[PDB]
Amino acid sequence: GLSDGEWQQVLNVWGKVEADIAGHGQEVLIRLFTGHPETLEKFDKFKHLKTEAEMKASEDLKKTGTVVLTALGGILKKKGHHEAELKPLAQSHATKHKIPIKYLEFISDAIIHVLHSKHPGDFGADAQGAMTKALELFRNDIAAKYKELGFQG
Ligand code: HEM
Repeated sequence: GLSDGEWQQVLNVWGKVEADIAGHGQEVLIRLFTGHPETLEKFDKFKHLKTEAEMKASEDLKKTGTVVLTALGGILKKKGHHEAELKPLAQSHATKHKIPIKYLEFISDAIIHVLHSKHPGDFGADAQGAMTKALELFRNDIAAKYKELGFQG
């Protein structure tokens, strides 16, 4: 999917996320949830939050933030050689959580948003381009598995 120059960009940008996984993961989910509230309904432990302060105030959300971005970071470091770590991911989001691939689109957008926000001016045009394709690759490999399963919705 990507060139090596491009993976290079991806991994350079991921290095900013690794300096504060917890803080980045928090703001990614908050951006996802405040923007697309129907997404909050896919989590029974976040059902209760109703405001963004409460969200910001939840330590559990930070925890969930760290799990999601730790797992993502592990896939990105495989430079597209992720059949092994994505299958399980794809199977559980489809059969167990029942996550439409649109929500995966939404968080992909939420990551890009958050990176600009926390790093205004040092998330260059090339960087945005390498990162965007990486997330698209991710999402595409998941949609193929969703298709197998007929996870129609
Ligand atoms: C960037 C893409 C994402 C990654 C890497 C990711 C990763 C993970 C991981 C590692 C887990 C725990 C292990 C498992 O259940 O497989 C998890 C659970 C879960 N994910 Fe995802 N996830 C992503 C996107 C989403 C999105 C977009 C939603 C819904 C809007 C979502 C909803 C859930 C739910 C409901 C659980 C179970 C939560 C709990 O009770 O702990 N995930 N995810």
